[PDB]
Amino acid sequence: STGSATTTPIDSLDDAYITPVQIGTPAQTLNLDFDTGSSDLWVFSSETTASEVDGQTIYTPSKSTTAKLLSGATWSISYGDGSSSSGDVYTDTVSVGGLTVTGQAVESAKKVSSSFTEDSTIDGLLGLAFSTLNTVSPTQQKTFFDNAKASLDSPVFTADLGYHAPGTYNFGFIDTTAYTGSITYTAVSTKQGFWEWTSTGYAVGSGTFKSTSIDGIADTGTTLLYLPATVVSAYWAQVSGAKSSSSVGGYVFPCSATLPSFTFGVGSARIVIPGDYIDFGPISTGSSSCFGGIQSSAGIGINIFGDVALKAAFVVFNGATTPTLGFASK
Ligand SMILES: NNC(=O)Cc1ccc(F)cc1
Repeated sequence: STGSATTTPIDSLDDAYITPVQIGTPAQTLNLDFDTGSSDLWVFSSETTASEVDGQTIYTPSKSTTAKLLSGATWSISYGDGSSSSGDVYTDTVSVGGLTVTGQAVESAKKVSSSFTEDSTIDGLLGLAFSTLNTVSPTQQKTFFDNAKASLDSPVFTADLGYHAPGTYNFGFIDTTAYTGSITYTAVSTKQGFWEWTSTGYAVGSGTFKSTSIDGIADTGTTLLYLPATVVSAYWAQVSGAKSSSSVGGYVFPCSATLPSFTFGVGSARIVIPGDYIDFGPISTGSSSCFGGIQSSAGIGINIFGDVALKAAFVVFNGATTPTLGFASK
């Protein structure tokens, strides 16, 4: 089997991407944030504290003939940005782009933090990291990909995110028309539960590539590219007027600037992030200072290849017995 679904930016900055997901019988379609940096599929629901729902589409398990309460099970998660949610657990039929999993754990939110309430476009998350990070207690549950894997034509999914445009998540096959050149594959460590890999270095603009190992995670659920302070300082030093602002919370630059590209290494291959991808617009409405899309990972504890990096590539998440990541230009 295979599946293919379009993913769509939630706003004009590509802050996140939403993908329609069918849950239950008859189908209830919710728009979920596919997150390769977590492993819970959770949704706004009929059980979510009413005051914490503001415009989201909710899952109503009592209207699904295939919903089943997982007795006594609970879940609770917090994310890198400090947001969080928690609740109880159902299993139900879940389809993504024509690909169906029966008995998928669908984690129903009782509580969500303010950032989720305030984002009316995101109805939940669908985690695609390794199932070892799943937060269901007392018994951890499998991700949609893990459940689907044995049925897939190939044990893979791909992320093809757009720049200010829709893109695609495919399950079970690699669309050889969706990228240019070849896909370069690179080793993955699953020891921390993430799609963790080592980039072979970077370049700023037209500068010479610096060979240096950069461990990080491929994370579709993170907006920006977070890299060591050394790397990030070298990038912004090439932008006139750029500076790190503690009050804003990162590097800012004059909105009138022409940003250089940023290249990261995948083995002997190179992915070039155009300068425009690194502009995240005015720091506040009407400001002539703009927020940068490459920021320091110092304090996070890990480097994160978020959407700014991933949208420059066609990315293969290979869930074979020994997982790997593939990157191609497009
Ligand atoms: N969905 N991604 C996140 O919540 C960001 C993140 C991941 C791992 C980590 F160790 C720190 C932050």
